[PDB]
Amino acid sequence: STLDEIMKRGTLRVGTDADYKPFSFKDKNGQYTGFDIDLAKALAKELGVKVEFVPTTWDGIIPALQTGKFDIVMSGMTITPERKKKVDFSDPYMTAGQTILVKKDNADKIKSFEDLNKPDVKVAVQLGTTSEQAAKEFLPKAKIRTFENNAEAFQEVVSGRADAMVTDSPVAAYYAKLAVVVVDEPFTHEPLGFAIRKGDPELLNWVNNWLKQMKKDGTYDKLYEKWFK
Repeated sequence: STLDEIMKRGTLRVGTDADYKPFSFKDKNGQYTGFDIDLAKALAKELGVKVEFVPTTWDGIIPALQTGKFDIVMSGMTITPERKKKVDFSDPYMTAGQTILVKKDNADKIKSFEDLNKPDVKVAVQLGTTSEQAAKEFLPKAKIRTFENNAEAFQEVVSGRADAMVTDSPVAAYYAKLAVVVVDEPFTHEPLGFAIRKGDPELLNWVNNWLKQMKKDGTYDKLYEKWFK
């Protein structure tokens, strides 16, 4: 099993996309930081081993997992049917739903999605994300502005070039640092789990028991309230 390989090697090689705030990213000087990062350190403390983050492209992070470049994937990965065909997921540690970020000035007169389905409304999204899809299917009449990252869209909604922005709930919760304000959309959400290789119940159940215990003692709630307010 990979578990024995880890406890023998003495290090937990964690594969991640070091550019997916606030789950995993770089700091002022090369080091790693994020929710999944602290979680990775916690699991590495559970194993009793050191931590080694292996930065990999989001596109080729699953084949890298399957080729044994690292033992586990922790990068806010969404559990999808297409991915469960390739890799096994652990039990959900985070729930990412669709959330709109707006200015505090517009805290009133805004109920839900349909309140922004006007053609004079300007919303911003990150290109290629599910937030873009949600902004398409639920806000078609409004102008859609796509950007490289969520920070640029956030700048656009803060400055005034955008009435709102559409992003994931953890991201929107993170950017609340407070000036703007958060509105959640009621429909459905997405599960987030860690990813390991096929045919390894030992590591899987270890991860699940460790997560269960971290939710049982309350450490997970501490780490959750730390990052997502």
